[PDB]
Amino acid sequence: KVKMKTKSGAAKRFKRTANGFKRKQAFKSHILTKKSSKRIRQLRGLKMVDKSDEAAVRRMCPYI
Amino acid sequence: AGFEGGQTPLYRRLPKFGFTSKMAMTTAEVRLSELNKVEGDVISVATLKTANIIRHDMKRARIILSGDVTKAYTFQGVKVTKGAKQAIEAAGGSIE
RNA sequence: GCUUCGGGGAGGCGGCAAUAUCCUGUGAUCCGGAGAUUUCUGAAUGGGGAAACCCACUUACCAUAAGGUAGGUAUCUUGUACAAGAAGCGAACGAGGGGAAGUGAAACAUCUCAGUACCCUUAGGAAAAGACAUCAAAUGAGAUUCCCCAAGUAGCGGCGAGCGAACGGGGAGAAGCCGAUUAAUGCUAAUGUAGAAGAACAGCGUGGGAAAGCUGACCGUAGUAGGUGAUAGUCCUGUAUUCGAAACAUUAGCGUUAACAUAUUAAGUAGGGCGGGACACGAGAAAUCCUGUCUGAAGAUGGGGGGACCAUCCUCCAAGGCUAAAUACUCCUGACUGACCGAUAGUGAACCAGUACCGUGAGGGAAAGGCGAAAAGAACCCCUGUGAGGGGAGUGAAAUAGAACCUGAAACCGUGUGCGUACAAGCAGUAGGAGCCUCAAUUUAUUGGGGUGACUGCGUACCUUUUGUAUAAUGGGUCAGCGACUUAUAUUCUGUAGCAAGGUUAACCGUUUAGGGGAGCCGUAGGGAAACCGAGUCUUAAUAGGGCGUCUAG
RNA sequence: CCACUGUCGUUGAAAAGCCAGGGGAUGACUUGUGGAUAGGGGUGAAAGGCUAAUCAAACUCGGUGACAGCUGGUUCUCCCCGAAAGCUAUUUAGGUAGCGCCUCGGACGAAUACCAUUGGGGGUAGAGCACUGUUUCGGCACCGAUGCAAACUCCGAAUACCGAUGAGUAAUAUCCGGGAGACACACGGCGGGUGCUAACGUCCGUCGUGGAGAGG
RNA sequence: GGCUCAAACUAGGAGCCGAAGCUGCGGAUUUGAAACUUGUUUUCAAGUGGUAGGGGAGCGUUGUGUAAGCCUGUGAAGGUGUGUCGUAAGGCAUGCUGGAGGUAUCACAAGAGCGAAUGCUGACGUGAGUAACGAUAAUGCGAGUGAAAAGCUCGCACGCCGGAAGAUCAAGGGUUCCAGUCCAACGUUAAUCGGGGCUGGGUGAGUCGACCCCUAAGGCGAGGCCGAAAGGCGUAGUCG
RNA sequence: UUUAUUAAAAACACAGCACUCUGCAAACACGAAAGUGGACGUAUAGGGUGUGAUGCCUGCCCGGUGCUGGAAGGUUAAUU
RNA sequence: AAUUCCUUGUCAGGUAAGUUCUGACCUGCACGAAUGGCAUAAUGAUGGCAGCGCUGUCUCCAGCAGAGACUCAGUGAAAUCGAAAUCGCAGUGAAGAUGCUGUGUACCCGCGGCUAGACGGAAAGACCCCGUGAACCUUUACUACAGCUUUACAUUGAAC
RNA sequence: GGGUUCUAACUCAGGUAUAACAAUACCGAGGACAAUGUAUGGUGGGUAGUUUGACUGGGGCGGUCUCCUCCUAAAGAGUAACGGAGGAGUACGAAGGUGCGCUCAGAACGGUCGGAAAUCGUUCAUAGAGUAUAAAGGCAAAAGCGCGCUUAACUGCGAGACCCACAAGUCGAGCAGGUACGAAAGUAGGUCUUAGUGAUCCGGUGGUUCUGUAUGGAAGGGCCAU
Repeated sequence: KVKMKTKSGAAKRFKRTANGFKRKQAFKSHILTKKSSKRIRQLRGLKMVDKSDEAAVRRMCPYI
Repeated sequence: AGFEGGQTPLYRRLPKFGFTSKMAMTTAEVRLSELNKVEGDVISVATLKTANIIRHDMKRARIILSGDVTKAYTFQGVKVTKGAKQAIEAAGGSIE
């Protein structure tokens, strides 16, 4: 039967936590010599998805 | 879904990360409170499947401290956390 | 329309659509089975051809004239110049050979659309597939097909748009063989194709007519059927129930016959290079399958697979053939149903519709139902042209039910009555307001209802679109009818109800909204990429710090 | 057989004609009958001509209910509330998305608004020449008189903004979630840029009104 | 309009007019508040302009159950008036028409509401009794018939064509041909007339044409060649 | 000759001229191929292109891009 | 100049007067030799200019003839159209008013003419812009493919 | 590792028979060529599918598009125009850290070449200089200028704030570890600050037990850095 489809590229970017979604940060893939060690430190790891982006993330990933 | 008027969308601005494990899809966590659906005293993977606690395609199960047990149980082939283990042996069970 | 075998029992010679001659108990019409006849065209088949036509040849016979009767004469395939087939048409579903684009990606080329539309070949009641050179990795299972899950998961993917499994679980059905083939023939049983019987209501009042009203009965294994002059279990046809077949068909069982088939374990095969295709899988780290090209084994001391690849282990034996069911579908036959339509609806088509009409053609493609219960469809008279049309008469319950006929709306056009209106400037009304006219009460011009509206104040339509419209911006000649937020599934939130740390089954089974079916799903725990750990966990050398969680209702 | 000129006709007698004239009229002529070439194809003494009143790609059917950020339309009633025409981004600019603004529900409860008193930072209006410039006169670049400036300041308000305390009044503020709409704004004041201190001009800021508001 | 010790202007002053503002009176309604407490009642306070839009409460229509009910020939639905009731959508009653059906209530489901879309179909308006009546070759009159004669028939006269507007065919059409009869519609008027309606009749071949024999272009084409399939080509021939 | 239906011309064609291709299973064209046209022709022929009776005539440029000839060198595919 | 922008170039001719015409000059924006140059008899419903003749082309229109128009009888369209009790002017106003303000004028209804307005009718402007619209055409835009061509393998062999 | 020859594959749109077309046989001419299949390079508007931006006092043309400084900007922030003016797309292992030390520009006077201006001496001199660079704001504890030693231009992080639709961006005391300088208290996570920049996907590299499709590996993937 027909079902809602997940946006698979968004499911590759967002994961379910208890009260929201987690994600990695941008600006860490390349050209990193010029960036300060503070930015390299702090752009590492997870952030939460912003509450303004949360409805879009729920629309894109309706099963995770 | 996923469109912001032509600006590169959020999911495409962020990076992909992680990989999917196949072990996680056959590991199941079992709560102490669900144990009342077990028929008998032995708590094994087969018995957890019979009680419909875990899916029949699960290969292994973990017992965690979520509720509380009411009777003595015997655990054979399931991993039990430290809190769940002390609750089991406080309620008179055993782990092997 | 002819014969016959059955049925049936009084009418009948199909409809518009009657009339005439007639037929029918010596059994008609009618219904069912079988048979005979069956022009010409069309696969069209003797040759040709502008379909329904032209022209033949030949065998036997008859005629004696210029013909007649009965045949034979297409092509291709398979068998010994001879016999048997085929051909064409026609719903959907199957299998196969070819295979788009619009569209989506907010452009577009990879990709999508989609292996879809379409073209082409060819079956059968189904087809295809099918018995492991299959999966699995668990304590292993055990062909194919279909359904519910697994799961919008794992993956694939300008990692975009999208595409999208499998393992395994629950079911339906189960089967494995070496001919599970086809076609006749005969018995046996059943069915079908016409039929037969089939209960029980009277009186009174109303009414054109009773089935409705009142009173009192009766049948019921038959009471919500269709009709009948209004609404009938007892008026008719029916229904419940019980039943018939000379003949032929079909289905199953047994026996016989004749046609075909009947491998014996599989080499130009597996594998490989190159180019493509299929696999959810777009070359990707790409297994597996197919093959255009070029090659090319081992051959049970062997070989295939287990997603690059190697080792170990497990499993299975390709290069022979077959095989029911569960599954797909409706041109159709029967029965039954519908919170489906009711004449602008429902089929395009309720009616002489794939018609009229339009087009060279392929093709497109309408409109159009209703008197009355019964035609009792208006004898006759009158006006008129022996016309139309009408008025009497008559029929009918009703004729403004009179055939263009039920009802008979609106736009639109008349006729009659009342009031107003020919010195006055504009969205035509509204708020006042004199007069006149008309009905009803009232003791008699006084009110109240109705029509009209001199005169006065105010007052530039509606819709849409806009910053803003009387706008000289859009749209509408008017009326009547029709005409636009739906449906299926997924998902989220809210309400409500049942259950509640639990809730709920799906497919299926079922004597079927019950009951069963727990597979599965959601909730009950999170952290982390993951291993892993767990009220914690991740990062870190850190027990520090910090992140995300804990600190209940689904 | 043609079609050069003009009138007429243009809801025509005619979806290309009539009338008066005009050209060729033994030729690369005209014409009958049959046949051939078919759609990205044909045919073309070449005009993209013609291919059945259809041609820069015929017609019919099918894909097909193509797509349409565009235009139009969108049908019963009453009650409550009630916008925006901004910011950011955008192959974006008349589309859309997040935020702002509306509504509904829930949580919370004064954390909000007004005013009084009070703690702050400022470089504007004004003003001024101390700097950067610019300017006139006198004496001799310097002295003295005298002006001016968005990108000058030795100075410097009012308002505004950010805090504190306190009364009274008030259908506050904030957060979580369901549903939006809107992202063409217009004018009148105020402060400016632009223009010409033009514009019912244009671009900002701020207030009011319209939008979406009748009444005088 | 008109206005001059103003009906102008300056400065005062006092009255009055003036809005859907405010007050008075009556009524409805949203929210909140003290209570027999779900609109059970009496009030009180603050509100009640509105597009996009959000929220709330209802009306009507078709259909299903309720309903083998209830109503209905002592008159259903529908149509057309009137009265009456509700904030509204709308309800109810009743006269006339109509002639056979309808549907309370509460649920339930929708092909559920139309003025616009240069919407679709039918009908009917305005323009308007207006333009036009189709070659400017042309008609006049006497008789006849007839309900009726400019148009038909007959007659006399007149006019037009006459390398046609006469005659024979082919193509194409298909009965239009001839007679009798009729005039509704058709004929751009009338019609007694007609290529209109109806009913009858009419087409005669060895020599005319076709058929037939023969072939052109060009088709089809045993075998044959080519091509995924479909098909394309082609020889002998066979058509044309 | 032409824009059937607003353009008849100075546009197209034309005899004539040039360049170039083509040795015959020709080049070239249709076609998937078979089969065709070219042509039952044969370089005085056939195709393509330009120009356009006739008279007088037609200058310079081979840098670019084509075409033709050449191959010393550099680069260079599958393949191996 | 079918080519010249400046430009009606200059000079000459033709006319009373000539942005056109003819001749010439050369300062050729921006001629030129087979995308042929310069000429050229004949020819052309070809272009420009000039004359004779001739005229209602005109000054300047008059008269007449036929067919309509007009009236009567018969038959009987059209597009358009929200509804109309549908006047001028100066203002106003979504900015050019029958409809709004003020004011002027005007008794009600035809017929023949007329076309100044009703931003009159007709055709969802073709100009212009816009749309991540279409088509067809072009090329040393991109990406492909047909065709042509190269080599390797196969068909495919032997000897020196 | 090439040519020459041969014939037997293959070719003939040659002749002779087979009625004809075709095929077949023979003869003749070619001949391992040609031709065709697969693969491959070139060429290829012959044909197909498409693209060919936006802003803009209409569009085109021109200009512009990201970042920094000043003004516009109305004394908090922010605030537009195809408004007025300028810069950036780097540099530097010292021009970074620390400890220590120092003070500039100009003018006048004196002094060999030597002046208007070189170097030297004196006196005035809050900066009229410098600050790697545009501008603004800053700068004496100098943030300006020298010398010694050095690698804190560290690793793990970070209470808390600014700014902000998001994605981003900015500042940051403090804590742990390892240091550099200083006698020490201490200072140091680059540079006086504000420009010197580019998400994701994809691919490469240095690491890492995380995963590893029967199992052990491996491939591939993940995580950290680039």
